[PDB]
Amino acid sequence: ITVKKLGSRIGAQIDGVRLGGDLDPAAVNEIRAALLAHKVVFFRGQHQLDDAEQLAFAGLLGTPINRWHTDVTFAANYPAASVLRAVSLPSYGGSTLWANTAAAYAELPEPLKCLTENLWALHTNRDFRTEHPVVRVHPETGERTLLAGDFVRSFVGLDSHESRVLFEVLQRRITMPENTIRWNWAPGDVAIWDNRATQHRAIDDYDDQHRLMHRVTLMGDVPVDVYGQASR
Amino acid sequence: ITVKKLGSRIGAQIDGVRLGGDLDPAAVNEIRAALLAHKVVFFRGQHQLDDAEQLAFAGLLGTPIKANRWHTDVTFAANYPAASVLRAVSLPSYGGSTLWANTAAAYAELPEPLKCLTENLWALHTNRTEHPVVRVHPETGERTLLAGDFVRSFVGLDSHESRVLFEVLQRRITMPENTIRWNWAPGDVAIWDNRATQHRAIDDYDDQHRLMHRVTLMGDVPVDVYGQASRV
Amino acid sequence: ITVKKLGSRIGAQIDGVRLGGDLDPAAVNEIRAALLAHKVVFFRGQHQLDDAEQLAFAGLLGTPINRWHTDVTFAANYPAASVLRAVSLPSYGGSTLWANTAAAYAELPEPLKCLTENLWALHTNRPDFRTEHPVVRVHPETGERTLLAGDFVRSFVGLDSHESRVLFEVLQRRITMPENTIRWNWAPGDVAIWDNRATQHRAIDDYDDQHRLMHRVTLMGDVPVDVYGQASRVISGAPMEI
Amino acid sequence: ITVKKLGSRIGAQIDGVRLGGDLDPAAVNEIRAALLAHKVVFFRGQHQLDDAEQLAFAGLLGTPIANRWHTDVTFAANYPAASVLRAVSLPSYGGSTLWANTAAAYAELPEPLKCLTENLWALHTNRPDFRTEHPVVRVHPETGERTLLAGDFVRSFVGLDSHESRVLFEVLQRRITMPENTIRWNWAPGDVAIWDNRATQHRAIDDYDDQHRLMHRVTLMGDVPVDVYGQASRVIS
Ligand SMILES: O=C(O)CNC(=O)C(=O)O
Ligand SMILES: O=C(O)CNC(=O)C(=O)O
Ligand SMILES: O=C(O)CNC(=O)C(=O)O
Ligand SMILES: O=C(O)CNC(=O)C(=O)O
Ligand code: NI
Ligand code: NI
Ligand code: NI
Ligand code: NI
Repeated sequence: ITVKKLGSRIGAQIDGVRLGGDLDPAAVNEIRAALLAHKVVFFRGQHQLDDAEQLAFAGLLGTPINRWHTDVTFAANYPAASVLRAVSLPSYGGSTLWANTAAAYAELPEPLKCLTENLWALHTNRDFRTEHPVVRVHPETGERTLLAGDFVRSFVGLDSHESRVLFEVLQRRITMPENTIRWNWAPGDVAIWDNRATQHRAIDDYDDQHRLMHRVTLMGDVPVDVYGQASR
Repeated sequence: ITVKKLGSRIGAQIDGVRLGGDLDPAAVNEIRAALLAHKVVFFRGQHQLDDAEQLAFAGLLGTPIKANRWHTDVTFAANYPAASVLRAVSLPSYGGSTLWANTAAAYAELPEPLKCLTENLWALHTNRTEHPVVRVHPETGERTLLAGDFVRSFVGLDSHESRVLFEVLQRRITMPENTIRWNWAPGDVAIWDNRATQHRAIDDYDDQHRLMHRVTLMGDVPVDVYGQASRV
Repeated sequence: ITVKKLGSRIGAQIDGVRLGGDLDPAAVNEIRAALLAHKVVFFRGQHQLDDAEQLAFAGLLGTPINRWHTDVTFAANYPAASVLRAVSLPSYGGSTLWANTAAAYAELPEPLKCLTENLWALHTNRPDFRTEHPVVRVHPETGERTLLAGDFVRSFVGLDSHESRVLFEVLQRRITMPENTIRWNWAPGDVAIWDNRATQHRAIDDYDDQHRLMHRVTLMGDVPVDVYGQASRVISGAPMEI
Repeated sequence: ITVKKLGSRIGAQIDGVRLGGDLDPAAVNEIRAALLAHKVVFFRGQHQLDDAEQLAFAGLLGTPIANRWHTDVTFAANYPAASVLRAVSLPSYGGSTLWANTAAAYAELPEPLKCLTENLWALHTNRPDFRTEHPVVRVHPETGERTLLAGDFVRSFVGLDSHESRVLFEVLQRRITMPENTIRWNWAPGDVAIWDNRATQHRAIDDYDDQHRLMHRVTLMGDVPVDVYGQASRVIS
């Protein structure tokens, strides 16, 4: 099971793997290890995956159930990761972006660290309304990762202007091209992204063409800040 | 001799042509027509090209005259170049992709208030030349935005206003739906209409050396909607 | 009769005028003249002026009905002017700010004029008033073009949240710039009258939790029109009456 | 000596004292106690002040050495502590001056913004090429209060890029210069303002057209700022 690097801070393709229920435990752990490090991983030539087969593979990794976002952060226990498969693609366009929120935190100056560490945001669908920290400690890897995205409505104890301004400041660093991967989809492609340490965005640049994408989301946990305080 | 669409607002790939001086006038008309329409065009497997053959080809288009920040080339100069012919000589093992943006579509998709603004707005480009923010393209006749990283300020506006407005325009230009991100492979050639485009390198390949052979053409002096030339 | 200027772009004090309901017609014109030119005018030592007398005086100018704002712009026919009298003031602080929106427009770069002339804003209270106003309205009397924004603004039509707030703050910065504002320190028995169709105003909460009371009388206004001559659109709620 | 308050966060007027070099220690201690507390203090009815008499009174406070919000000469490391400004020739109208309380500004920062500012450093320049790196928060030598340090001289913040510098700068300046945290003095003849430059910003207002305006100032010697952790400012040039 080889793992080719795609970008400096994010992205890695994986070859010599046939996804499915019949997978070797050691093979699954290497995928899990590659996922945590590279934040998003890709598998090409997976034309054997139907809905039932993709569900089986997701069962090994975890537990099954446009604008820059982390999936369903308005919820308290937002999902850990997702497995997305291309089934029907447009003849042009329809790529997807991913950002590394772990490297986003790491490359902050110390003042912006002090800021984000003690800053809390209100995530909502704009009626679920969760209060998340802007920096969560990743339970598995132990990395500190920024938590924001389009669901963010405001920051706690902070006015509209300051919330809006700081939000875009943080988003500017997260989405900065050097910290992102843009995947050109093809038939039989499968993406897996760690939702605890990523942000993603669909690109609506295929006009009025159809584009079906069968996703399988895994079960998530409640974030905690550097001090160890849960969301509310 | 076909040309296929890559994105809704930008990007095309021209397959079925060997780039060189031998190409007939009809072939150049296909390339030019695609280039003006699609703003950036790409060729695949141009292994025959070197420096001499590429320079000979570039001469058919016009007269041959870090970059990790959204820019139009040499806009600090008055008669900045029309288009460029960039070729992959040697690439990194991973990353080293390039972004493109359609500044013609950007203008066309402006609300009328912002059209009012940009048509009448002027920017100071430097590393000192006053360009208009909207210029009329001398072939297609399309109004296209002219900004980028070389802009220090806007004429009539102060530091705050200049920046705040500058961000607003660049947010629309560099919007992902208005961009193509090329993954360079050996023997790839990209040609972009520097008049009607904006581009950006991505330093997502650590300390790996990336050599790119560019041939930039002769360009004309901008004029705004009123036909006013760029002062110096 | 005397009209002392306070600032370059806004503000004027008017002495030798006892405000009342039996004021001379020519004296009302002198006041109205200054109010149009100086946008806000001030009167001192008006101890006799009670509530009953204030309403009578207000009836001469027109028809009787904290963050930078123009009063009740969530409504379509928002007031033309107001008459604020000081009845109870704190021991310190509690001043009020005014901004000249006619001069604000006048001193826009041509690009920002181009923008604002064609720009429209949604004003709302959150009762459920929602009104689309032109950002630049033509003043009926003076014929001057004046910026119409303020706290009641919610979004600009056609633009997204980021652009709206960005451009909103750019305009508000020019409107509320110190060189374009007056700051009145209230003394007992003072009166302020402002042209609401060519001003924004702001209370300053810099007197802690203290008592501050001032009775107001608001004059009925008209529905704004842009430079093209297009009336403001009403989404929800009715116009103001009486 | 009576000392009336002007605003809740800033400003105070002091009556019952004629400014001069022959003031009793007790009197000057009250004037300073007022200055420290209220940031800026005003002395009306001082039509008798000569330049020499102004310099005399200034010598009791310390050692004798523009239409944008600034702290005087923050491009220098040991920038002035306070100044005593006097009106000599005023316009027919306008010409007021603004003052902000940068001590109260810091205090009212949410916990996140304290984190930011406490660890943030700025480059102050004169655009002579005095270039200094100050902390965005300094501990005041006398009061012990933490005050925001910025103004027009700030070229950028250390660690942050151009966009982030400007954005965050403007966020701070908005909080500092918020009307609730400001005092706007209407200059009358024979008025004297005294502001604590270590705990304030100020701004001239060009709202007197092109009229003649003359102001005579006596600035006092100040110390080098030190952040919460206790690190002095660095002279780059
Ligand atoms: O790739 C895409 O189209 C984006 N997918 C998602 O946002 C998602 O699965 O939540
Ligand atoms: O392709 C790249 O890396 C960017 N090229 C340029 O900015 C250029 O040729 O001017
Ligand atoms: O003067 C003040 O304190 C503010 N008054 C108003 O906003 C008003 O009357 O609408
Ligand atoms: O009083 C003014 O207009 C401004 N004064 C100063 O900026 C100063 O004394 O440093
Ligand atoms: Ni998603
Ligand atoms: Ni370039
Ligand atoms: Ni009001
Ligand atoms: Ni000064």
